[PDB]
Amino acid sequence: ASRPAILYALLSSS
Amino acid sequence: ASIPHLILELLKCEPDEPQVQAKIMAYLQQEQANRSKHEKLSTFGLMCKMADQTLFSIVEWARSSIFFRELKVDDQMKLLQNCWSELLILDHIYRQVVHGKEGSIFLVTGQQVDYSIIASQAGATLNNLMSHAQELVAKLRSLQFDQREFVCLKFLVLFSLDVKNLENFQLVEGVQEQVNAALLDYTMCNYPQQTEKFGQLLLRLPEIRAISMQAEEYLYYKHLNGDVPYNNLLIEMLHA
Repeated sequence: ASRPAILYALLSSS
Repeated sequence: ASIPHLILELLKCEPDEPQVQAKIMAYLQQEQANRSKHEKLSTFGLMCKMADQTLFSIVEWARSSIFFRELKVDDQMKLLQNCWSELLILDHIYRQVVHGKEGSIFLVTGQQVDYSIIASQAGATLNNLMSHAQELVAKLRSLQFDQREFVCLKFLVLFSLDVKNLENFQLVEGVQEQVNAALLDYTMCNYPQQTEKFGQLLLRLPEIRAISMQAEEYLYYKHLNGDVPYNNLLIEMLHA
């Protein structure tokens, strides 16, 4: 959805 | 300097400031160098870029920090979306306390800009922002705000009780309780002569929130006119 893609990608990285 | 063990744990999570300042400075100088005289970034664009880079640094700091790293991704998202601007502002203000001097603005790049210039080359909304910011900096300088106190406020800003729909709200309650206690213990022991330092520091949090909101509105207006560099982290947090 309208969630911040870059932020999500950064937090999703181990 | 007597330091509660919890604060020592929070400090181990801190990056090298002078190093971060130079890396961002270096990158900006590198990008401007790659672009033509016909694609040079304006000062406003350059400032937005350094704010974006600082945000990246802030997210990395949080992501690797004790406690925060235990939260599920969706919880981390919720907390950062709630306080991103507050952290950028707190970051800026602390920098003024540590590197700045009366009458000038110290940027994350290590560059300094005189206030007189801003008052004559900026609009009313921005000058109003700088004014409030300046008030906050004057208060923290007066209190001799230090790194230990700084990291405590960062965690209190990050773990906000105002965030809704969090899976692990208990951790927020725990950080709030324990960091507040650690901060009080710290101020009482190291700045005994300032009987109200703890309380005076906390009173700055609502002011930081207020300034961050005013800063967002300011950037949002620029955003609508499509003047803020996009396809970055800064814009996503704003557009949210």
